[PDB]
Parts: sequence; C-alpha cells; structure tokens
Amino acid sequence: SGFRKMAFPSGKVEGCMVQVTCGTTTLNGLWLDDVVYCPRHVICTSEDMLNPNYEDLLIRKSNHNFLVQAGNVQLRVIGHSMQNCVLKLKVDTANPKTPKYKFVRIQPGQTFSVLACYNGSPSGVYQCAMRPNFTIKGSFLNGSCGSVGFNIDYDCVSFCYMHHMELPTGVHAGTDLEGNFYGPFVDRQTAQAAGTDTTITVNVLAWLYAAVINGDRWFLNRFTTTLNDFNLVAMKYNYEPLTQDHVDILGPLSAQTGIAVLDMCASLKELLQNGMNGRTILGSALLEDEFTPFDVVRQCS
Amino acid sequence: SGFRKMAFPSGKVEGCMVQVTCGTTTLNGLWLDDVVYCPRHVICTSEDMLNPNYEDLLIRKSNHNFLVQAGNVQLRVIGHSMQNCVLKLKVDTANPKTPKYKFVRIQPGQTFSVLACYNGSPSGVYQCAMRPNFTIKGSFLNGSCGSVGFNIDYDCVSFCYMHHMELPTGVHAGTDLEGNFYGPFVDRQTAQAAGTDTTITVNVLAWLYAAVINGDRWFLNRFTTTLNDFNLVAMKYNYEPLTQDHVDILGPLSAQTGIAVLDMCASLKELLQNGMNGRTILGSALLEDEFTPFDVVRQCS
Ligand SMILES: *[C@H](O)[C@H](C[C@@H]1CCNC1=O)NC(=O)[C@@H]1CC(C)(C)CN1C(=O)c1cc2ccccc2[nH]1
Ligand SMILES: *[C@H](O)[C@H](C[C@@H]1CCNC1=O)NC(=O)[C@@H]1CC(C)(C)CN1C(=O)c1cc2ccccc2[nH]1
Ligand code: NA
Ligand code: NA
Repeated sequence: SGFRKMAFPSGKVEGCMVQVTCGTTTLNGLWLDDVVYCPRHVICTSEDMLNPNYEDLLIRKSNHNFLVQAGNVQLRVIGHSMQNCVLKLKVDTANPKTPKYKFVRIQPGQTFSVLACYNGSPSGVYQCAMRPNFTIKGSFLNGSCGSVGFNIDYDCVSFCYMHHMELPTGVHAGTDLEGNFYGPFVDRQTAQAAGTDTTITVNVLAWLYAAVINGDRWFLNRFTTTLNDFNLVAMKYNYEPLTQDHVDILGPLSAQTGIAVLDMCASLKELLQNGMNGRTILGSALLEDEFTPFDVVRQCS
Repeated sequence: SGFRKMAFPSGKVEGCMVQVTCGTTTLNGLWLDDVVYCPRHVICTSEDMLNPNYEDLLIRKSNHNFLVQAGNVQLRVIGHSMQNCVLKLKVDTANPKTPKYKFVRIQPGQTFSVLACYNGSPSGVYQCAMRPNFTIKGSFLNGSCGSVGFNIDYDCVSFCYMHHMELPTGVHAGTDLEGNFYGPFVDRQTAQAAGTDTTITVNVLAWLYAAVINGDRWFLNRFTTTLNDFNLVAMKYNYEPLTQDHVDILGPLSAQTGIAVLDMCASLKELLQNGMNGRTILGSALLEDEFTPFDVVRQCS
C-alpha cells in the first residue's frame, strides 16, 4: 500500500535526449530514428523574438547552422524542415536506442511524465496533468525547452508533450510532437494568459477511492446523491461536470471498495461545503485532482 | 520556475534490475558487475516465516535453487552468500550496463528516488525521505521487495535503500545495500512498530524558501526570532531542533532570497501557531518536510 505521485521509468526517453544549438541558443531535442525534433524557437534571436516570421528565419538557415550533440558525439544534420512549431532535423545516424513509440495528443485531465533536461542531459522526472486550460504546472528553468512528456504502455513510449514556454503565472505551455500547441499559446516573446482553470472532478473522485483503499475513511458517509444534484454543487465550486462516462470509468474502483460512485459523490459534496476540519487525506489537506482513475488503479490494485 | 517533487532519471538503475525466484517466491534483485543483491527473505517459506533461522535456511540451499532472470535471459548462479539481511548471488555474467556506483547509508531527513519494480520490471519512480523514525512513506505492493532507492551525482549512482517490508501502519522498511536495516526492524512475518516520528524542520524551512523563490510571499513578516525561542516552539509542535549547521546549510537560499534564516523562522512559528487561514504554499495546505535544502537548490537556482 501507500499512494505517491509516481512517474514512469525514464530510461527509454533518456536514450533519446540530445542537445541542439543554433547561434547562442542551446536547448534539448528528441532523437528518434534519424530525426531530431526540437522547438523551432531555437532559431529566434533577441533581435527578432517579439513576433518572428519562422518561415523566413528557417529559409535563411543551412544544415551546418544546427549543432546536434548526443553525449560526446556530434550528429551531422543532413536536412531541416518545419513541422508547425517543431523543427525536424534529419541526421546521418539513426538512434540505436530508439524505443517503440507513438506521437499521441492528450486530453485535458490526463497525466504524463516529464523528463526535465538541460544541455541534452536528463535532470529529473516528475508527473503532471494537462489542465483544463491546456497548461501544465511543471518545473522548468532556462534551457529546459525540448524536454518531453510521455506515457509508457508495455514497451511503447507515447510522446504527448514538448516544452516551449513559461507563462507570467509560472505555469507551462508546449506542443504535441506534431508541433501543435496545447491551448491558445504562440511561440513568441510575449506575455500570454491561459483561460480560467477548473478542477478535474473525476480525478478527485479517483483519489478519494485511492484514499479508501489506503485506509482513509473519515470522509465517508451513509448518504448518496443524484448525478444532477452533485453537478449543481460541482458548478458552484468550479469543478467540471461529472458524466456517466466518468461514473463508468470509476466502476473498477467502486467495485473494489464497495462504494458506489454516487455514494462517494456525497462525500465530495460534504468536503466542498465543510472542508476537512483539520484532517488529511493521503497526506494532503486539499482535494487532489492530478491522479486519473488509471493512475489510481496502477498503485491500488 | 515551478516546484515539483522530482525523482532522478531512473535509466541507470533500470539497467540493473533482475528477477530472483526461490521456490514460489519471486522478487527483484540488483545486478551490479557479477553479483545480484536481493532480500534474504526470498528463501523463507510459509512454514518458516514467523522467525526464520536464515543461516540454516541458506545452508540448505544450492546455487541451482536460485532462478535469476535478466529480461529474457537466465543468469547462471555460481555462488551464494549472506550479507546481513541481503543475499549476494554471484552470477557467471557481469552486467554490461553496470553504472559507476557506491553503497551509501543515508541519514534521516535525507531524500532519495525509488524505482518500484515487479518481476524484475521497473514500474514507476518516486521520491521519498528517510523519516526520523527510519521508515519511508512509499508505494509498494506484493512483489516489490528488492526495489531500490538511490541518488545520482554526475554519472555515479549512490544506492542507499533496498525494500523489505510494510509495517501495519502502511509505511515501509528496508536496508542499506550492505543489508543493515534502517531502524529497529527485522525481516520476519511479524507486526512491528516504528518509533514516534517528528517533522524535519530544516526541510520545512527549505521548502518555505522554495515558495518565496516561486512567488509565494504571504506568510512573510517583518519579525525575527532567536534560535532558542524558535526551538521552544519547535518542541511544542513535534518539530526537530534547528541547529546552527542547519542555518549554515540554508545559507545559499537565505542569500538568494535576502531573507535571514531566523527571519524565516518567525514565519514558521506564526504558521505553526495560526495555520494558513485558507491559503496555500506551493500548492499545499500543510507544511511540507520531504524536500532537503539540496533538493530546493536543484529546482530553484
Ligand atoms: C525554453 O528553454 C524556455 C523555457 C522557459 C524559461 C524559464 N522557464 C521556462 O519554462 N522557453 C522560453 O523562454 C520561451 C521561448 C519563447 C517562446 C520565444 C518565449 N519564451 C517564454 O517562455 C516567454 C517569453 C515571455 C515574455 C513575457 C512573459 C512571459 C514569457 N515567457
Ligand atoms: C516484499 O515484496 C514484501 C513487500 C510488502 C508487501 C506489501 N507491501 C510491501 O511493501 N515484503 C514482505 O511481505 C515482508 C517479508 C517479511 C519480512 C517476511 C514479512 N513482510 C512484511 O512486509 C510483513 C509481514 C507482516 C506481518 C504482520 C504485520 C505486518 C507485516 N509485514
Ligand atoms: Na456517502
Ligand atoms: Na519574518
């Protein structure tokens, strides 16, 4: 037992991280087969960052302007092209450590692991949720761009995120691996705002089930609510509506604990209205929404 | 910016994980050079688990009784020996993926990454602190024994923990890699209690500095306290005494923020006496003590 925020093992992704330099800008790239993927803003300069024309900037580049380093070995760039907000650098060597992989785009409310990297060297791994407002609450410093987010299923790495920028509020924005931004963000040197965020209700309920499985039961009660009466309370506290699909997704956890989803919903209503009265749930004094039902089943089955 | 619980990249340790089976018990082992390390309780049975004589149990074993599997390859055991509560299985092949490593024992209050593994296959990575009472609050299921904890410095893996057991309270106990338990625990099938725990004061202060660096300032005040007056409050709330060495260790963070350690101590006193009044610090509604000063400097420099 126990319940911890838990990342996927990062080895398969570590073997794909390289350093990419253009001019005086260094960031990370992802080396899969004979292509290195990185943020296109590597080609921007201080003179042209407020609103770059990236098409013009790339036309003016040559292969030799890109310095790609895999550990202590320079990789020769033999082609370059733009893919939305990502650059694809074709190199003369296929990465021998290329895992089985896919490029997936994730939905708000889903989680993934981030391998934070600097100068092409992995520094740390943590778990993040894609927020309803298409930001992530990460931990990224200067030089972290090109760090990626991923999930692993069997032996296959599903890449879902590449890091591009930090918003004024200190949250993070980036793209899928096709170079399409999550959310209404653009890769220029401007202060941009995310939409209003909301709490991921289905995840809060999953975490409450995790708590029960781990022996935290104080917040349980004999009451049940209707889906509609619950959603009335949800709206009031800036929680997303709970749907029948969510109820279905929570089915395994409901079966394991013997607590119906609408029974647990009555607990959540009570916690929203009354707070915790000095108590904690799984070591937290607030309601946690960055664990999916899948994440819970992984540690609690 | 941002501040997340962050594990070390796990690749170097992933390349060392194997499966060890004796009889009907399967758990994990750590394969370094030509030795596999695992918990000695792999040789216990349901008939003899309340209080095994491990010396007798090992005398009755042969090399062929140990089945060691590295991925899809059986490793031939050519020697076996006991090292306190660890078994050392000499194998006929040196692990080609052996990193530079050390076996260190850690102190209470220090952190490390855990690579949770089942059937010799890495499942997840998370960060833990060694508690004052020599337990860890981990996430471990049946089959997780032999999973290891570690820190990485440059290219060198410092192994500090191997997992052996779960206490009745749901916290975890294990050994260093020399097979010596952390705390007053023994590897038998009995319910054992840890000593009373305490809060790691120096870590709480480090995390408060992290918060300031990340723009959380509401808990700051114009007051300073003496070390002795602070320790009077610490004792009252089951916090460890703060020492001058701790003040010194916090020096870089104090310099970075311009807030003297004894200034921050006045904030901590106020938070202990008054609570947060509905507010949060770095996304938490309680005071967090599982980040060391080093951990903070890593994400906040
Ligand atoms: C890439 O390494 C870097 C990562 C940032 C640095 C600090 N923490 C991070 O996550 N990205 C950037 O610096 C990106 C590149 C640009 C898209 C060109 C701009 N940028 C921003 O993060 C950026 C610029 C800017 C201006 C005003 C307010 C916020 C703001 N963010
Ligand atoms: C090893 O895979 C396993 C890991 C446990 C299983 C559940 N979560 C974990 O962390 N270890 C054990 O099962 C160890 C082996 C023994 C030392 C022989 C006993 N054991 C315990 O964890 C254990 C036995 C026992 C009895 C009564 C109360 C608690 C208790 N823990
Ligand atoms: Na109920
Ligand atoms: Na103060």
